[PDB]
Amino acid sequence: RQWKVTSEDLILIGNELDLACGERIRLEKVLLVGADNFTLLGKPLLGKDLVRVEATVIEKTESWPRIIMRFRKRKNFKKKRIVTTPQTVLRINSIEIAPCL
Amino acid sequence: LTYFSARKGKRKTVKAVIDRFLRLHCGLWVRRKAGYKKKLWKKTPARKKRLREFVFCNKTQSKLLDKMTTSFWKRRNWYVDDPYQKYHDRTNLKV
Amino acid sequence: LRNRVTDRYFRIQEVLKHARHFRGRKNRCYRLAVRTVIRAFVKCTKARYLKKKNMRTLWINRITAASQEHGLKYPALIGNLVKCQVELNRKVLADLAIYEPKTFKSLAALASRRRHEGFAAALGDGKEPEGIFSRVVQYH
Amino acid sequence: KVEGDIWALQKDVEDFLSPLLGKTPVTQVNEVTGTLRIKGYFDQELKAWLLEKGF
Amino acid sequence: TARGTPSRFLASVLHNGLGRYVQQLQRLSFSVSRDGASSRGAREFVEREVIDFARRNPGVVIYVNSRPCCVPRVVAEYLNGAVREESIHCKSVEEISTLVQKLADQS
Amino acid sequence: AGGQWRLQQGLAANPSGYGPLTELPDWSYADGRPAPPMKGQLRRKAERETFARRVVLLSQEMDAGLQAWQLRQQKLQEEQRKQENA
Amino acid sequence: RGRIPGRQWIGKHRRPRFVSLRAKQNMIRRLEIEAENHYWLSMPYMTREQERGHAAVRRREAFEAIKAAATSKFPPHRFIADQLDHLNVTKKWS
Amino acid sequence: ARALDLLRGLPRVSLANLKPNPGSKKPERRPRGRRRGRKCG
Amino acid sequence: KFTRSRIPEKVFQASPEDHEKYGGDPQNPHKLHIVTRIKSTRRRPYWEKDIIKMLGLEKAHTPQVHKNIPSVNAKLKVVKHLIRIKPLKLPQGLPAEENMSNTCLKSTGELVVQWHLKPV
RNA sequence: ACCUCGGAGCAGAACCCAACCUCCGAGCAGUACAUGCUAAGACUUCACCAGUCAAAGCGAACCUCAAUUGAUCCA
RNA sequence: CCGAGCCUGGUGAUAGCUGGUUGUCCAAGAUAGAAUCUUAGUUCAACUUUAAAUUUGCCCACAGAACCCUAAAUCCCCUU
RNA sequence: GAAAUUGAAACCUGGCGCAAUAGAUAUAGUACCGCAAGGGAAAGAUGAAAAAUUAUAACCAAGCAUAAUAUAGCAAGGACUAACCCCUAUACCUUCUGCAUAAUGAAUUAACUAGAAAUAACUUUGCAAGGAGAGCCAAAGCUAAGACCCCCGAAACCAGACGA
Ligand SMILES: [Mg+2]
Ligand SMILES: [Mg+2]
Ligand SMILES: [Mg+2]
Ligand SMILES: [Mg+2]
Ligand SMILES: [Mg+2]
Ligand SMILES: [Mg+2]
Ligand SMILES: [Mg+2]
Ligand SMILES: [Mg+2]
Ligand SMILES: [Mg+2]
Ligand SMILES: [Mg+2]
Ligand SMILES: [Mg+2]
Ligand SMILES: [Mg+2]
Ligand SMILES: [Mg+2]
Ligand SMILES: [Mg+2]
Ligand SMILES: [Mg+2]
Ligand SMILES: [Mg+2]
Ligand SMILES: [Mg+2]
Ligand SMILES: [Mg+2]
Ligand SMILES: [Mg+2]
Repeated sequence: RQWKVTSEDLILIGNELDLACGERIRLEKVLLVGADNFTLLGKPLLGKDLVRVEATVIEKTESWPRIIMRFRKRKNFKKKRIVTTPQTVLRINSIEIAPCL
Repeated sequence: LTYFSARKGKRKTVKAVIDRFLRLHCGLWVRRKAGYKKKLWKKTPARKKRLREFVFCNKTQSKLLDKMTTSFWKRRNWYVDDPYQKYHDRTNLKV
Repeated sequence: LRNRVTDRYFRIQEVLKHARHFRGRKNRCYRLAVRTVIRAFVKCTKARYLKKKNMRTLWINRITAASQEHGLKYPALIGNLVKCQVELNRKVLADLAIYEPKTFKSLAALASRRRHEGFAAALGDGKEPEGIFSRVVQYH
Repeated sequence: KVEGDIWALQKDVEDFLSPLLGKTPVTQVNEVTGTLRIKGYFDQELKAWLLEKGF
Repeated sequence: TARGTPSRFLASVLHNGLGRYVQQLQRLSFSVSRDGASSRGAREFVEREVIDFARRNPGVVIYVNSRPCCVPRVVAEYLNGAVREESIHCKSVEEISTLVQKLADQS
Repeated sequence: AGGQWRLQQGLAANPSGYGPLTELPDWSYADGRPAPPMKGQLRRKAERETFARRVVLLSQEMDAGLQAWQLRQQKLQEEQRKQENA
Repeated sequence: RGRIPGRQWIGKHRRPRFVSLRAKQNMIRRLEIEAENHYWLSMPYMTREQERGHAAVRRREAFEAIKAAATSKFPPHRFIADQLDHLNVTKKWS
Repeated sequence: ARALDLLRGLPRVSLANLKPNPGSKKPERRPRGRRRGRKCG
Repeated sequence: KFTRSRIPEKVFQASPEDHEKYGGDPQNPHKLHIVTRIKSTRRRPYWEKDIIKMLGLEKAHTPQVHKNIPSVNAKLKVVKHLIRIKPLKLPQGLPAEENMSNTCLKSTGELVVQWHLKPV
């Protein structure tokens, strides 16, 4: 799934990546990056050497308890279940672009 | 059928099936075909011999009367001058 | 009596604990809440698909709006985008119009140019130089 | 009443009964009780096998 | 339920991403006992992994009471002071290791 | 939208099916090291692998069936020569 | 005004449903690709008596694998390890 | 034996360390709940 | 009443007009049919739903391969109206053992042996 | 008005198929007296009860019709 | 509160009929009909379920399945 | 539904029985109802000391006050800066081919209220051409354990009492 992001901004994902807390990661896929007076759109994405999007993993929760109830009428069909999906909080530390173009 | 009696609290076998059927220890039950003593004059020879011959029973109705009977009637009995001795046991039965 | 439940007090309190915000005699009594607590939980489940459909269609209205401000419509818009090979979903496409209309103007200008390229292709399918932006990238 | 290493015994009878059936036996063992459980009647074969070995 | 439960906008504690990362778990207070069959998971966890857990995380501080308790508990407070207690009653060592690990991970 | 256009060039109607939008790695270490494969990518490769092993099995069996007939026909033409020679 | 007798979709008289060009365009697409199908599954590769006995080996060995899977049915193996690990619930410090 | 040398290291047996063979005493199933309770079979 | 419909074999005889349309040369015919399901299994007779399950196409949008032979032809003929059919053709020869993992399908029915995942 | 059984259409083409649906019938008769005894293998009025066909052998010569009917106890 | 009183006892009468039948979680799963003082029910069949033994099951290819009085199909069937 | 036949071993002071809607109906056959036979209840709770009314024991069912009302709709969900305002949503159980149904039951709260078991099988032991603490079963069976089978309701029939 997509996200609009910048630097110094938080972001959440609904799964675990198997990354220890505090580690940095370089993201490969970017659809576009844009500055105050121009924009760099891809076909579909931009090149690897063009950008370097670095982000740190800071925090990992079990999701708040999401309750589900499946019910049907006048037939005694009912059930309960509570899920706590894993979540991870990333932050894009900084973004930079290369002179190659 | 009369699961617990009143004087001893045990199953009670009705003497109906005793007079009608006979047991082999393998779990089989035989019987004389009905209508073998009535209106023989009109029946063809092939019919009356089919009535005179014994016949086994399905597993269900055999199981039904097996629920009725008690363990005393299911034991092994070694009778003398009994032609059913060759048939109480079973031979060459696979699955 | 030999065996009696002692924690009946607690197994109902957890039900009413979730149903405190209900109105009327529902939050106070038990059986009134049992009818509504499971119904409220059932409506919570399938409301996600409504959250998907509502927020999805809402983004369509937003991008349809910003396109009309620039002089285009949404069906022609995304057609030029996917034709020009930009896989931007309706979230960012809408959100881009919120904060940088100058960028969305470039997206609309990019989209409108592909329409004229497509209409030029409608006149002559081949036998011509293809559109500069209509050119595609071949992966293998 | 298998006593000691049942895995050595069940491996022996497996290799012994393998060529008769054409397939390796898939039998079951219980080292707690020290018992075996083999499909098919092979008692006359197992009796002669245990006697010639001297059990 | 969303409406019955409170909510919040997403935010981190003092922007731990840009600068040096700090393990935002401050303290762990284990409540085990010399008896009670339910404490087998916690005690064996104290034997093997709590040692390595401390070597892995020098920042976090750990305390163990080791008093009579019918049910073992584990208490964990963070830098903000938000106390969060979870029950480790009748749990395996593998589950407790993953449980203490995610507690170290979360804020 | 655009599914009919994507399959015109040969691309997936849904871009999430295959292509660079999903098959590339979605994250890597900041030091430039390669991240492990994703679970979706692993099962997709295993699906295509069994798919490829299946197609090779399907093709060679048909070739074995075709030649096995012609080897039988050469045997058929052989025994007919044997008949007239006898 | 404008009611109908009984149910809207059954009986001697029901609501007369009519067609739209959308549904027309949808169904012609389904049968025209079926005409593309009709072309392709014609012109077979092999003859009946050509493909007679080429795959009997696989279908035989595959069924024998199902036979071995069916015969392989027993209770699991029991151990003294998993039996006496229950004793360790009372492991306690000196 | 390999059986006895485990017990000497393993703890002492008592009522708390006692358990039957799994598969012998299957659990009783009473008609109380959603599954059986409605009509009880 | 409704029953299994026998189809005349004359319908499945490509004319020269059909040959020029789909580009399928009659000589050198392809070997394998890429099959995919579009129409639902529901609201179909018991013989139509179990056959497609016997073919293994309970899942929709799942390309699955079958042979081009008269025996299997009878199967997906009676349930031809539940699926798409597309022939198999490849320029890069059969998949070699070294390139078993780096395969990839295409919307045009192609099956490339090599997939290095970047453009020209 | 009907309650059991047989034949024809509905049910055209392996089998089965109901309607207080449309028609025709039966509750016998005739000829032998090996119309005697046994026995392989199968069908079966959608269960069972029943109803059916029968090689061969012993012993002998040198059955037709379609329904044409009735269990158990008891006498 | 007499088509035959009221009280106790037999009596927790019986009722193919209605009423209702308490904790959590998962899987499979509506199916021809025959007989019945029988059609509001029951027994069997069939279907469904559990734990198993064995191997074929299903789709089905040429051939094959009525004279009487021109249908879609059907039965069987090695291969696949 | 037998019998002939066979033949058992203790001191009583204990309870894996209950704690006021339970346990005898019982604080008592008392109140009360019925001319009569007969039917038939409900409840109490301090503290060592009440010749200490001391004394937060304070917090908890339904019901109310403290603290009424705000366009619109199964009373909520998604949510939202914001309760409402927006989009979505035809109560529960029984019954039925099929129910929001305008079919049944339910004002609400607390307590009480409804699947008991045998052969025959199956799982786990034990021993084994033997098994079982006479008796019983047996062509690998036998012995032991396991899990398996609800409540409420009629018009009535009979016997003996009590009443003009
Ligand atoms: Mg959608
Ligand atoms: Mg109407
Ligand atoms: Mg039959
Ligand atoms: Mg003869
Ligand atoms: Mg009166
Ligand atoms: Mg009753
Ligand atoms: Mg299911
Ligand atoms: Mg076959
Ligand atoms: Mg009392
Ligand atoms: Mg209150
Ligand atoms: Mg509204
Ligand atoms: Mg409705
Ligand atoms: Mg209920
Ligand atoms: Mg009705
Ligand atoms: Mg109502
Ligand atoms: Mg009613
Ligand atoms: Mg009465
Ligand atoms: Mg009477
Ligand atoms: Mg007077």
